[PDB]
Amino acid sequence: RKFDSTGMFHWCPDRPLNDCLQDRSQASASGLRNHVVVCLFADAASPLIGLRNLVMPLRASNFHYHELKPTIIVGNLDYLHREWKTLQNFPKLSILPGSPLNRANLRAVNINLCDMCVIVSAKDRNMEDPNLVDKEAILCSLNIKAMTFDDAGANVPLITELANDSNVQFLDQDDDDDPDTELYMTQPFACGTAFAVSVLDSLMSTSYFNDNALTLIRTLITGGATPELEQILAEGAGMRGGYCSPAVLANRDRCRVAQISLFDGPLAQFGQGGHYGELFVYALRHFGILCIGLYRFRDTNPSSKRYVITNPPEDFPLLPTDQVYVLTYK
Amino acid sequence: TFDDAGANVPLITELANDSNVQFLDQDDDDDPDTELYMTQPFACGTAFAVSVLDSLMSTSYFNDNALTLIRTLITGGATPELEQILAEGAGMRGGYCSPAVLANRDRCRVAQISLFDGPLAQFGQGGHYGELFVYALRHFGILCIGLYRFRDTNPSSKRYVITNPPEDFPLLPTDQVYVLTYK
Amino acid sequence: AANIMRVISIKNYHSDIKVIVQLLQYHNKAYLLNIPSWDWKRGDDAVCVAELKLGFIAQSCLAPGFSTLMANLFTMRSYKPTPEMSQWQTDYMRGTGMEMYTEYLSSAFNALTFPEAAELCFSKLKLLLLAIEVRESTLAINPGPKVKIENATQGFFIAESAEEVKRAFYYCKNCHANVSDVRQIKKCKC
Repeated sequence: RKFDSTGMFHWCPDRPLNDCLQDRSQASASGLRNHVVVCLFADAASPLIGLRNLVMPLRASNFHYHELKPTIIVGNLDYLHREWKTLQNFPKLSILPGSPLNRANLRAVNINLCDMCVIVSAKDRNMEDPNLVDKEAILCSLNIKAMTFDDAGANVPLITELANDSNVQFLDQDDDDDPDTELYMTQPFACGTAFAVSVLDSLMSTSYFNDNALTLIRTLITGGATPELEQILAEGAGMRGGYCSPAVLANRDRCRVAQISLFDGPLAQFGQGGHYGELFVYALRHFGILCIGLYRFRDTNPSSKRYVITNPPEDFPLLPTDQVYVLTYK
Repeated sequence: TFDDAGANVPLITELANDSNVQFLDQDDDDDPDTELYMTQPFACGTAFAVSVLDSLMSTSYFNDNALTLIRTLITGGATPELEQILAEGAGMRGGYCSPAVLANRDRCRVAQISLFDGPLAQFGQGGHYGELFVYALRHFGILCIGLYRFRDTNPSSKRYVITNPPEDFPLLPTDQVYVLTYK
Repeated sequence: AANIMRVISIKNYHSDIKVIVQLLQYHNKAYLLNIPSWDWKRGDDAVCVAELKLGFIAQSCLAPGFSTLMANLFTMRSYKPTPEMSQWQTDYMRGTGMEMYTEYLSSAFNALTFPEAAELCFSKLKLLLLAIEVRESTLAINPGPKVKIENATQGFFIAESAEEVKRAFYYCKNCHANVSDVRQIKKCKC
């Protein structure tokens, strides 16, 4: 296997876009699954967004090669030729050109059995009515959610950029609207279906009051975008790479975020009516694995919509349906 | 002029603003005070104006199912599942379809019938609209809606639409009948 | 896209509201069917400019002038005849006075074939009957003689006024079929 100089990411020699551009016939013929789908709205002229900032953490060197999640970008081919210079180094990546809205495209990439779908707009926007800044993202989300796959569209997991916070109310129906509720309480936010760029300005405030905290964001988020990687990118040559030394590859054992289900495996007895602290002490002890919070169904009995409990108290009761956020070396 | 007549060419025109109808045709009882639905080029069917569509909103509110009767008559039957087949983005799918599908190739359609010749001609020869109506429905299952008649009764190739004549209304062998048919 | 957004806003705020929306293009209608509380059987509706605008022009190629027959028959016009109008203008206007209405037919129409119902409406009642609601709901225009009009079906009429049409709801084959002047068909005899 081949890596980028610093050893922090998986790497390939470059290649023209036409080497992994695909037609619907080809995309549907390759039986791909457990993938990430990126629905990218752009005109040929729209600003760059650096899909490298998405693909790069999805290709970190901690993962073994077979567990790298394959990725399909769905979007405007002319826009995709401007971005491609930054992406060409990555493995298991391809493009299906055209609109993300035509369901021919969505079915040809097996949206029914991806592990995630991402809705992103690169178009110009806030230069419009502030309520209408993200028509595409909302219309795409409903259009996915309404599909049926025979042999289920509401079960498809997806994440959406919101360009204005108040638009979150549209993403989901069933809900005590209470349009008075601020974003951090709304159901689509508390489930993690929404995300809003408005959060980033609050990071400025925090990084002032608490300086080193922002470094702990970047270590967790990027898989370790180091200063010397930033220097290697600053030399403008693109990502350098090869069969790097064992002294470099020793860094392929960082820590990473994972989810563990309590439904089966060595933790199941804690899922069967245990308390969070019992799980916490046990797991850290036997596996060196550090537990952060729970991701739990709302309709406890289910609807495939859960919510995030950050850091439960010691005695907090568990269910075999729960999933645990954890930091791991596995 | 075509040698071996340009005024005889039938045509339909979009008007983007209603008052422009006066230009389409010269010889008129010009009367610029007259609203579109009375003007000669509109009453002949040479003009059409997109302004009509906003009145359909009003009607579809006051009378809900009426707008479905527009779309069945107009589109030849743009069904909900055809709209779904177009919504799948693949374009129109097709083939040598089954007899169970092809059984729908017998809807009703708009047609015009002339009274000048064929089995109706005696009604054109000084009959009354109700005689034609009852006869035609009876023998052909064909349903008659109105007349399209010349102005210069004697002609100029310019006619006008009579929606639903009364029972006794007199016919001429020059008339044409709007009808709903299976033929 | 902007007009869709709205319908999403309005439907989200109060689910069961009646909405009528003007779309420009045909294919945009697909997006409305994705909204969870959109239902045209329940009674929401979308009118499409490109669908109707060209559709009228198209029917006018199959039957000249038909575009105006349609455009008048589905819009209010004022029948105000005056003596200085031409003969053709008066006949034309009375024709523009025509409107569509719908009504439930009398039990007197039970198990007739559609051509019989139309003959009775036209000759006896002075009403032009186009079409019927039939069960499971669907709309049928000039049905074949193979159908029967079932009880409490709704019919589609062309007439002067809604009051003029009410005769089709009242008419009785026993009690009133003998009557000459139609302006008394509403009665307790049935």
